[PDB]
Amino acid sequence: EERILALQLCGWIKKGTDVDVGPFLNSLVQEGEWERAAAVALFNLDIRRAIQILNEGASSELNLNVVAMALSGYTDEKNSLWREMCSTLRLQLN
Amino acid sequence: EERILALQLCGWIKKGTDVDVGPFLNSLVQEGEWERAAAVALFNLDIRRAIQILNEGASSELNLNVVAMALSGYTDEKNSLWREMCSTLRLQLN
Repeated sequence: EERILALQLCGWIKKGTDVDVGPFLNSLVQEGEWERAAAVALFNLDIRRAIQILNEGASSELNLNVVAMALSGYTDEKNSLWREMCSTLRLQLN
Repeated sequence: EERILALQLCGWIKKGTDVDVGPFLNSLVQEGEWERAAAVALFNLDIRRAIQILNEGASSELNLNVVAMALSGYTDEKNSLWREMCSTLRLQLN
């Protein structure tokens, strides 16, 4: 319950017994914060929603498409090539 | 013997029997063709060199960083998440 209250104070979920950040993601999409919406959707364990949001953002305003396509290469292997490369060059993203 | 001659006529390899495309890659990086070098390096079955070329290219003159991250997640699983979206989103690249 304390974590839910903290989330509500952070604004990720509306007050009450909400169990999703769907309204928050929609509000972020409407506002125009594509990257923040994608990050929030990924923090809620949804790669598909993050990719969809990034594709929608790339439709408006090009790099978001390749960002979402890069995000789709998530692998659980510790020695995976994607893990190493994304860890190394993540700092170069604007 | 015919295939190696054909690559020479395409310029991919230097004059001789040297089974490598490394000298060709260096000229392309010098010539400034950075996206072509990544493709030529990849076609010789070298992701890491393709990532290195894109990373080196993105460092000078920043979308190539993400392309390197996107290329680093090559998964050969038939129903993988990467192949599901990268195949669809590849058509939206400049």
